Amino acid sequence: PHWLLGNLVSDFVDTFRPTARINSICGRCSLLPVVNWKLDPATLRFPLKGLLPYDKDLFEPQTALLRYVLEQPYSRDMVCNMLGLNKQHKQRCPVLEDQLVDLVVYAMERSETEEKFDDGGTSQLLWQHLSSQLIFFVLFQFASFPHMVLSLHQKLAGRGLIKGRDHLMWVLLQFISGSIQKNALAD
Amino acid sequence: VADVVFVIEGTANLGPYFEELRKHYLLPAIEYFNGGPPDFGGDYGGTQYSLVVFNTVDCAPESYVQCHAPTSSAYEFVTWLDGIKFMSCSLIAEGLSTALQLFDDFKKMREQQTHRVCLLICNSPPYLLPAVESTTYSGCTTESLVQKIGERGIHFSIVSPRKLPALRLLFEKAAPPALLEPLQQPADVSQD
Amino acid sequence: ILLEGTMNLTGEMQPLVEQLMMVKRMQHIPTPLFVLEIWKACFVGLIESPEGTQELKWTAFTYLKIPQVLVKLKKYFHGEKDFTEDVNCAFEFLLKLTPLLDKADQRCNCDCTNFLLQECNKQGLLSEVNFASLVGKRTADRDPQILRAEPTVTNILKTMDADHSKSPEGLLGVLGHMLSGKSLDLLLAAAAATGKLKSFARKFINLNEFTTHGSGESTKTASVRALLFDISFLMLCHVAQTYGSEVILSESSSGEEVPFFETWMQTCMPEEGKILNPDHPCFRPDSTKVESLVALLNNSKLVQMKWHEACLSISAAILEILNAWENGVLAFESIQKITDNIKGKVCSLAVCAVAWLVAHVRMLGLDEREKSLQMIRQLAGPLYSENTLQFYNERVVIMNSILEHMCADVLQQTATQIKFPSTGVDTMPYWNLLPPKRPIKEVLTDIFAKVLEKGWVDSRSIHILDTLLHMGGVYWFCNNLIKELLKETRKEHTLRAVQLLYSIFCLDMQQVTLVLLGHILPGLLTDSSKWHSLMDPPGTALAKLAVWCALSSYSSHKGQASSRQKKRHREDIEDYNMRDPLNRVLANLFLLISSILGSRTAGPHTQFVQWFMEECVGCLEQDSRGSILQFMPFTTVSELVKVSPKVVLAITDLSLPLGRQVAAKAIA
Amino acid sequence: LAYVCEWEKWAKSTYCPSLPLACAWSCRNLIAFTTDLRTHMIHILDTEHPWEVHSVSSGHSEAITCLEWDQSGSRLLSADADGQIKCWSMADHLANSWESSVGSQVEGDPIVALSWLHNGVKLALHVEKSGASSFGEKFSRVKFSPSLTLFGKPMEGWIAVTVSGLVTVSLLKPSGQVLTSTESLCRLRGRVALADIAFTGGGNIVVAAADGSSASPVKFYKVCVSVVSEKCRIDTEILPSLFMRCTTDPNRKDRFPAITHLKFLARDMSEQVLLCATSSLVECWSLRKEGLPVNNIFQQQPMILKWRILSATNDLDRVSAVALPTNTDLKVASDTQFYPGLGLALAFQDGSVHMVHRLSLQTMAVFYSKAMQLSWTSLALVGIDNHGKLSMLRISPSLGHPLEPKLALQHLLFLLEYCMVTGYDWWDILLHVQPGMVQSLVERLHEEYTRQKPALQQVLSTRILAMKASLCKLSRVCDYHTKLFLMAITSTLKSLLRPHFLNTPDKSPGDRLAEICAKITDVDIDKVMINLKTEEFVLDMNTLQALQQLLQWVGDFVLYLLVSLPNQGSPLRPGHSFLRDGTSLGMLRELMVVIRIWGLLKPSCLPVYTATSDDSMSLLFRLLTKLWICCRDEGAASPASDGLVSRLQPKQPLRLRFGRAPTLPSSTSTLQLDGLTRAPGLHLGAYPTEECKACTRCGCVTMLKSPNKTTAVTQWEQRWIKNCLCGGLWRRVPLSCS
Repeated sequence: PHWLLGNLVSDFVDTFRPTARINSICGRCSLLPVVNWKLDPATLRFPLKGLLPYDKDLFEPQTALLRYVLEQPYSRDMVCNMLGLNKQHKQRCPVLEDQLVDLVVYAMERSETEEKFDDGGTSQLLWQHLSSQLIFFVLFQFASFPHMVLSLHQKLAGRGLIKGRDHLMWVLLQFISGSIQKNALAD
Repeated sequence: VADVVFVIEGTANLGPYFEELRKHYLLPAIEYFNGGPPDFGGDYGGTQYSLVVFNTVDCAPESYVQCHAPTSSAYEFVTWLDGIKFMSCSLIAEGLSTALQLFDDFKKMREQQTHRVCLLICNSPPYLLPAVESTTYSGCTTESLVQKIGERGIHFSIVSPRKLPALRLLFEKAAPPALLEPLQQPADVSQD
Repeated sequence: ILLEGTMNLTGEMQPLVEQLMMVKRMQHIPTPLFVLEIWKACFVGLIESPEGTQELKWTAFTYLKIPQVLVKLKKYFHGEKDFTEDVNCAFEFLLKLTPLLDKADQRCNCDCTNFLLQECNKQGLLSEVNFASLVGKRTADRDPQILRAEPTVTNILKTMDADHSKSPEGLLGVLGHMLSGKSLDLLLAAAAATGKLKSFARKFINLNEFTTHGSGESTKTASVRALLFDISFLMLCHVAQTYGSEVILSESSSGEEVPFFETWMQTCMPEEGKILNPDHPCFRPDSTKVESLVALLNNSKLVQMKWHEACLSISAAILEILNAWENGVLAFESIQKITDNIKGKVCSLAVCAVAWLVAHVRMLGLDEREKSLQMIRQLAGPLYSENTLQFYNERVVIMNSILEHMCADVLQQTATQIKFPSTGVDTMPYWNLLPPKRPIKEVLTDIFAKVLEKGWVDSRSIHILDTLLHMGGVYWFCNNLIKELLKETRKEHTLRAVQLLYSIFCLDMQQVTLVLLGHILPGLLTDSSKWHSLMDPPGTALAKLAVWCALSSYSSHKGQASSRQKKRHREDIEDYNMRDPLNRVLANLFLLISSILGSRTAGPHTQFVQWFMEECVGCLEQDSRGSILQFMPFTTVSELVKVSPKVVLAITDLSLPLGRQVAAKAIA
Repeated sequence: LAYVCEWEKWAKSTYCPSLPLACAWSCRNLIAFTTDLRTHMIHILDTEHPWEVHSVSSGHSEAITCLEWDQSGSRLLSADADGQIKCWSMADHLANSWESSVGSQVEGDPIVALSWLHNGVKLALHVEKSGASSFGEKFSRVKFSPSLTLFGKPMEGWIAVTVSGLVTVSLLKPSGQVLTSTESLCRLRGRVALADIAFTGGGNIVVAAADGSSASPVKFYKVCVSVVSEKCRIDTEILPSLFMRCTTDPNRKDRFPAITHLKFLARDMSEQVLLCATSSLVECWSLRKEGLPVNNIFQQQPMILKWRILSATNDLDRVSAVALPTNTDLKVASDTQFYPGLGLALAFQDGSVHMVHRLSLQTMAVFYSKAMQLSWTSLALVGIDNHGKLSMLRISPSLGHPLEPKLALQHLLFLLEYCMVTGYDWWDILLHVQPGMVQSLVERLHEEYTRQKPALQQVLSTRILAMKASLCKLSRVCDYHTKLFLMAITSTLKSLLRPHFLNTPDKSPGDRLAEICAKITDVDIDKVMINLKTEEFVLDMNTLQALQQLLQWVGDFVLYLLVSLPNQGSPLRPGHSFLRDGTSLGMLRELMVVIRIWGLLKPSCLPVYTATSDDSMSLLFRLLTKLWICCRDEGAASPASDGLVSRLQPKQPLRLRFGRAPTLPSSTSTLQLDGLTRAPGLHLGAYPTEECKACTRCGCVTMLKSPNKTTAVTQWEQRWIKNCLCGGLWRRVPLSCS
C-alpha cells in the first residue's frame, strides 16, 4: 500500500492474522479419492477467507491438487464440477491446460528415468492408458495449441525428451486421429 | 528435384529493381521446384537447398559474407527474401567462392547426387580485379567460373537484368549444358 | 547457536556469550523465553542433520554450550530473578512439548536415561533444589517407552580425557595410547568441549615431536617407538581433518619455536595449497632419497626411525613416478617397491600421496594415469598380508583410509568416479551439494523460500550458504538477499526473514555488514527505484537489522572464522574515533543519515531514517556515538525535531557540554 | 594543455563510496564510459568533436563490463546480460535501441566476448620495408580456422562463461537468435574473479583465477564450441594450472593480484601481475610445450605443459587495462625502427600513466600528471582516469621518441597503409610531425596508390581519396582538402549515374561505350550526341529526380568551375581548385551530354538558373572542351580561353555548397569546447536556413533528412545508409533550429 501511510496498516493486518488463522485448516496437501463440495477452485484459487491468511501456501493455486486429480481415470467429474459446464461455449482454454502439459512434461521423465528401466515392469503398460485418458480430457481445449509447442520449448529445457519421442508421438497420434476430419489442417 | 541456389549482389545497383526481379524470376524458383506457394518439416535428405548473400567489399569495414541457408526447409528461404542488406564495382568473386566452398561441402558430406544447380544474380558489372590478398582462395572470377562449371559438374547460371553485363559474354566458358541461350520471358527454366 | 555449533564447535571460549548478550539486550529480552529458544536450538540439531560423527560433535557442542549459558547466568545478571525460577518455568515449557523428547529418543535410542544423566550432570552447577521433581514427573509419562548411549559415555569420558595422563613421561604406556586410538574417537568429542582442545593438541604435538628422537639402537624398541609415533601422527592428521582450524591455530598460536609444522600444517586444507608444491616440499635430499626406497623394498632395516625426511619422500616419489610413467622404467615393479615403501606405520605416505594428487590436479589432468595410479596404489585395501609391523591393520588401516578420503575429496572429484577405497560406514555429511547444471539463482527457493516458513537455519542450508559465500562475493551476496527480501508484504514474515538474515551473517558479520551498509544504504536512499523499493512496510526492519549489526561490529568481537580468514583481504578508502575502517564506515552512515534528512525532498527515505531513529532506542549503543573528535551527527539531531522522549534519548549522545547544550535546544 | 571536457550537472556522488569503471572499443567510436556520475546510463562518443557526447539508459544494475566484437554497432551490456548485440543503423550510430538479444543470464556478470570471425593480421613491416612488397609481404595473414567455423561460415555470437557463475554463456545469433544454452561448471567446481583471454592457437578458451597470491591456482578449461545443432555441448577439458611467482618469494606474500590478464595470443604470453597496495609485481610467463627433467635420478610421454616464468618486474602501480592490443611477428631484430609495439602501460589511480617497453623494462618516458587502454597500435589513449568528477584529457602521443624525420614518416605511412588495408578509421594524425611534411606523406601515398598498388588501386581509389584528403586536412592547404572532397562527390555521383544504362542488347556495353565517348569531336556536344548515339538512353518516364536534386547541383559545380578561371591570382597557390585532371571533366562532359539527351526526352532539364538561356550550356561545353585539349594528357593550360571565360552572362549564380567538414586543429594549439553545450557559429539540396525535418547528421557535410520524402530516388538513400566518404561520423545533432 501507499508509502504515505506508516507501519500502521502492516501491524493492523499482522494483529488480525490470527483471526483468519483461526479459520485455517492445514497445508492443503491433497484430498481427492473421488470416483463420482470442498476442494474445488474457480480459477487457481479455491478458498474463501476474506481476511489476510499466511503466505502463498494459501494463495498459490493447489497445483498438486490438479496433478493428483489428473493421475486417475474418470477424472472428468472433478474438473466438471470445478469448471466443466457447456465447455463448447465457456471453456475458452484456461491456464489449467498448460498444467496437463506439465503432466505430459512429466511423461518425459516416465521415459527418462532409464526409460522405466527400459520398460522393466508395467510402468509404460500403465502410462499408456494414463496418457490416453489425458488426451481424452482434451475435448474443447486445443486452443492456444502453442502450449504444446511451449511444451516443445519446455522439452528444450534439459532436453530430456529424447526417449519420450515414441510415447509423445503416440499421444499426439491419438489426438490427431481423434480430430482428423472435422479439425482444420493448419491447426 | 527441388534444388536451387541464390546469390544476390546487385544491392546498390538493383535496390528498387530487386522487387521486380523477384516478381518476375524468383517466383518459379518455388512454383516449379515445389508444389506451389509455401510450414513443413526440414530434413537433410537433399530436398533442401542453399542461398548465399554477398555485399560490396568497398562499403564494408571488416565483414565479408553472411551466408545462412543450410536447409531452410524450403520456406525459410522464402522468409528472408526481403531480409537483404544494401550498400562502382562489386568484387563478387569473393562471394562466388563462398558458394563454391558450400557446394564442395555439400558434395563432401551431404552426398546421399541430386545434381544441385546454382544461379547467380547481379546488377552491377562486378570484377575483383585484385584476385590476391584473401583468406582461403586466390582465384579470379573466370577461374572460379571454370572450376564451378568445368571441374565441378554443378550447373552454373547467372540471371542478368534487362541490361547487358559482361557475364553474358563470360557465359561462353560454361562447358556443361547451362541452357542460358533463351531468356525466361515465360516461366523460368530449371537450367538458365 | 545453530550456526555457531555447526561451524566451530571449538575455539569458542567466550565470544558466543558476548554475541548472546548483544542479541539479547538489543532486542526483546525475556530470560525464560531466552533459555527456551537456546534449548530448542541445541536440541533441534543433533537429530535431523547429522548421521554419523556429526552427531557426536552435536552432543559435544550441547554439553559445552550448557556450561556457557551457565556461566552466562552466573556473571551476566544478579538482583532480580537470579536464574532460578526462570530456569524452572523454562524446563517446564520444555517438558510441555513431549514430541521433542520423542524425536530425541527416536534419534539417540536412549534419550530417557541419557536425558536424565545429562540433566543431573548439568546440575553439577545448575539449580536442582525443587526442579528434578518436575523432570521426573514428565519423564514418567514414557514408562513403557540400549548398549551404550553417546551422551552418558561422553560425559563420563570428559574428565577421563581431561586428566588423561598429565605426564607424558619417557617410555610411557604405549598400550594406553593404543587402546585410546583403537576405540571410538572420543578425544575429538572431548576437545570439542573446549576443555583442553588447544592444550590437548599442544601436548599431543609435543609427544609426537619427542617420539622422533632421531634414530634408535634396539630393533624391537625402535620398532615400537616408530609404530607409536606413526599412530600419533595419524591421530593428529585425523584431528586436523576433523576441524583443523583450531588445531592449526593452537599449533602456532604463540610462543617462539620452529618445529616441523610445515608437514603438519601445510599438508592439506580446504584450498589449493598445491602451487607451492614445487617450492616448499620439493627439497634436495640427494642423500638416501632412493636408497630409502630400496631399503624399504628390502626390509619391508626400518630401525632408523628418523621420520623427518618421511614428509620429504616426495623427492623420491618424483623419480618413482618418473621411472613408472615419465621414464617408463617399470610398470608395476616400481609399484611393488612403493607398496613395500608404504608398509606398516606408513603415516607420511598419505601426505605425499595427497601432495602428488595436488600436483596432478595442477598438471594436465587429461592423462589421469598417475592420478588413478596413486588412487589404486595408496589404497588401504590390502590389509598387510605380510608381517607388517603395524599391529592395527584393521583400525589404523580404516582410519588411514578415511583420512585419505577426507582430504583431496573434491580433488578426486575433478576426475571421474574414483575407485572409492575407503569402504567405511558413512561418508562426509557436509559437502559441496551444489547443482552443477544450475546457476547460483537458487537461494531464493532452496534457502529463502524454505526459511520463510522454516523458523530455523537448517544446518544443511547452513553449510550450503557458508560455501556459497566464499565461492562468490559478499557484495552480490547481500545484494541478492536484500533484493529477494523486498517482496514479503507480510510484516510478521518480514521480521522473521530479517532476523534470519542477521543470523546468517555470522562468521563474516563485520565485513558483510560494513559492505552491505556502505553499498546499499547510499543507493537505497538516492535512486527513485530504491525509493519505491524501500517504500514498503517491510523496509521498517531493515534499519532494525542495521543497528543490530552495527553494534556487534563496533563491539570488540574478532569473529576470526578460519573459513573466511584467507578471504578477508581488501583495500578501500571508503570515501571518508580513529582512522579505522568500521569507524569511518559508521561516519559515512551518519553522513548519509543527515543527507536523507535533507529538506526540499520528502521521500520514503525520510520515513526510512525516521524508523531508523525510532529503532535507535537501545542500551550501551553506538549509533551516533557523538565522540569529541569530529562527531557532527548531533547537529543533525536538531533536524530530527522536525519529525519527545525519544528525542531526549537520541540527543543524549555523550553527555558532553555541547551535548547538554543541544539537548536543551531539542528540549524546546 | 588542451582538450578541455567537463560535466554539466553531475558529480562523483560523495555519499556513494566508489564504483569500478571500464571502457574499451577496438574500432572507431572508442568511448563507452561505464561510470555512474552523481547504475546510470552508458555513453558513446567519437574521437572527432568528443564534446558531442551521446548516452542511453542501460537495462541492468551496476554495469559491470561491456565490449564490442566487430567495427559495426554492438555492445555487451553485462549485469545479467540484458541488451546484447544489436546493430542500430536506424538514423545513425548514436542511438542504442537495443533489440531482443537478452541472454538468459540469471544473476550473472557476463564479462567475455568471443565467437571470433576471421583470422588475424600480422606486421611483417621490417622484413618488407614497403620497398616492392605491394602491401603483400608487409601485412601477412595466418591461415587457420576460427571457432564455430560451421556450415566456411563464421557464425556470430557470445558463447562464453560469465564472471558470477562458472557455467556458460549462450545465445549465439546467426540470423535466428538461437539461445542454445548449456551447462559446464568449469570441471564441476570452481570460483573466479578475473577476466578472460580471447583465443588460443586452436579453437579453445581457457581462464580461471579465484583468490590471489595466498590461494593461487590458475586453472584452464579447453573447450570445443560447435558440435551439434540447436544445442551446445561445450567441453570442459582440464588444462594445466598456473600460479604467481610471488608465493615463493620470501620478501612478501601479501600480494593478492587482481588483474592477471594477458594478450589475445595464447601462444607464449602470460602476463599475470601482482596487485598489492604496497606492491606491483608484473610477470611474463611461458605457455610453450616442455618436458619434465625426470631422468638420471635412478638406475635408468615426456612432453608436459609446465608453464614457467619468463621475466618479472617489481615496482609500484595500481591499475591498468592493456599492454599492446595490431600484432607483429617473431624474430624481430628491428631495433632501429621504434614502432609502437611490444610495450605496456600502467596507471596510477592517484597519479598518471607510465609506459614502458616490455621484455626489457629498462627505461622510457614518464608521462607524468577505472583503467585506461590504448586506441590501436598507435600511441593513442583516453583519459577516463577518474579521480572524482574528472573528465578525459590527452597526453604526449609520440610513439617515436627519438628524432628521425625519415624514419618517422616511414612509420607514419606504414601505420596509415595498415589502417587502410584493415578498412578501419584512421587517427594516427595525433602523432604527426609538423604539418609541412604532410605533402611528402601524401606524396608517398600516391606512390603507394600507383607504384606498389600494383592493380588493387582500382577498388581502393574511392577510399584513398578521402584518406589523403583527411590527411592533408590537418596541414594551410585546406583548399586542397575541399577540392578533394568535391572530386570525391562528383566521382561517386558519376559512378552512380553511369550504371543507369538499361539499354537494349547491342554490339557492345554502355559502360565501355560511354567511356570511349571521351574520344569525341572538339565542340558542339549537339554533334557529339549524334556522333555516338541518342536513342538507347531513356529508362523511366518519371525521370524527374535529378532536376530538383542533382541537375542544379552539377550545373552550379560546372559554373563555379567556369568562373574560377579568372580567379588565377587568388590568396592560394592553387586558388580554389586545380582543373588539371580532365578525366573528371570528361565524366562531367558525359553527364552534361546525357542530361542533354534527358532534356530531349524529359523536358525537366537543367536551366541556366538565372536567366537568358539563349541551350546556354553550348558555349559552356565549348570552353570546357577548349581547356580539355589543354587538359587531356601531357598538355599545359592556355590565353584565348581566358578571354572567353572572363566575361559573364546573365546566367551566372553563386552560393555553392562546397561539401566539407568542420575543422579540428587541436594538436597542441587551441580547443574551444567543454563536456557539453556546443556553441554554434548537404548534397541533395535540402539545406534550408533552419532545419525542419529529421536532418540526420553525418560525417562532414551531408546532414541529410532521414526519410528524404522520396518516391523513386531510393538509390541515393540506399547508397548512404552505411558510412560515407569522410562520412563515417554519422551524428545525431539535434534540430535546434535558430
